[PDB]
Amino acid sequence: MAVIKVIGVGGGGGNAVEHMVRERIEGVEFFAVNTDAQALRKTAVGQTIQIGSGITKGLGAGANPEVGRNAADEDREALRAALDGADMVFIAAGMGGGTGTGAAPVVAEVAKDLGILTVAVVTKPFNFEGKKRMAFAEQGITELSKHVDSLITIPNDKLLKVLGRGISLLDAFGAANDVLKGAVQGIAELITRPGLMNVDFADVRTVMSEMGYAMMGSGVASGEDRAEEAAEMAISSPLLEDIDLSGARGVLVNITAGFDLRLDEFETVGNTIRAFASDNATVVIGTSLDPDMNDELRVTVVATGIG
Amino acid sequence: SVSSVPTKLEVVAATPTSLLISWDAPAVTVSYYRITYGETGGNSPVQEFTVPGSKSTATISGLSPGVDYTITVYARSAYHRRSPISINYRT
Ligand SMILES: Nc1nc2c(ncn2[C@@H]2O[C@H](COP(=O)(O)OP(=O)(O)O)[C@@H](O)[C@H]2O)c(=O)[nH]1
Repeated sequence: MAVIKVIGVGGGGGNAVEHMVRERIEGVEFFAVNTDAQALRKTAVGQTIQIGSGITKGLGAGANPEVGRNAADEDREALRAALDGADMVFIAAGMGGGTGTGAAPVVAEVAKDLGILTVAVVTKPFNFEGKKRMAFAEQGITELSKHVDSLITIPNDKLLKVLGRGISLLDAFGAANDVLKGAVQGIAELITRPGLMNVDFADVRTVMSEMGYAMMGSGVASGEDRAEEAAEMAISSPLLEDIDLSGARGVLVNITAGFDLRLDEFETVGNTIRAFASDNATVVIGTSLDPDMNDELRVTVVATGIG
Repeated sequence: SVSSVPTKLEVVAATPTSLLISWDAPAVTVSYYRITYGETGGNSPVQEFTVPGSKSTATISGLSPGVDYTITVYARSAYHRRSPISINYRT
């Protein structure tokens, strides 16, 4: 009965959501939001929303965060009616662009005023993307912060540590689809595919509402040490590198396994987490169930209220 | 273009009872591979094992000659949840 919506804001936001739509996230609703009307039909999302029938002529706000923000501020009604009835919204945007940097904080402000739990998941641009683009994405993230419960930042420069040599631009870019997707799929699935130690929506609102800056990390592992090792990969993740795990106001943990999860594996994940987090922090550890999983484990960690 | 990881998969050495499969090098670091194989259309539970993520080959031994088989390789990476690739083989 919970309603989860994911909003791909911008050109690269709609890229990631198109990939979440193709790869399927279970029990959520996907929307695509952009100024570029051309690429807003050349996507099989199913819910298309162009911001600015007028303020833009169906063209694209190229590297344009000024009228990208204005383009959004011109149909704050088109946004509101697609939002209505949501318990939770995911705003997935490529930061440092034009249309995505200005609309995402507007999109987030509407959902916040409708009382929707607003999580923004956004990507800091690369190196080869340059310094005008990256400093763009700082002004978006600080404008986004003033209108979200939780803001997960993933800096794309972290991906070049796991991206091999000779990978193309397209490679470096579907890779950033996946970190956005994982950040949405590892949160939503506590709600949509809950396991036998469940995290309901209220537990989620608590770790994540009015909390601000957030960061996340994931691990997989199989065999006899899958729990110790997946946890170590998640606490050690580079996407989480910049953060004193101990300094977050909250930690949300999602153990994704499939039935054969041992009582003392849950032990292991829990105590590892409890050691690297503050004894006062809102610590929420539960599982999601994937029956198609056997002898392998996945752990997802999101550290909230890091700011 | 191709959504899965690994994106390519072929048998590269093929006796009648054992196979050396091979797949492409991933753009993104794989932790380990899940490798499953069964007779195409079977009620027996598929067999599966893991090879380190550094590998791009796998030996499936103990096969029945002239028997039709479906092989599946999952790449497990902490960076994605990408979908597997699959192929079919006889002998
Ligand atoms: N994951 C992903 N990121 C993208 C994509 N396109 C662009 N980005 C990132 O977003 C930034 C701006 O691109 P874009 O989102 O298209 O600009 P905008 O849509 O006008 O806001 C770039 O620095 C890229 O790093 C995409 O298709 N997928």
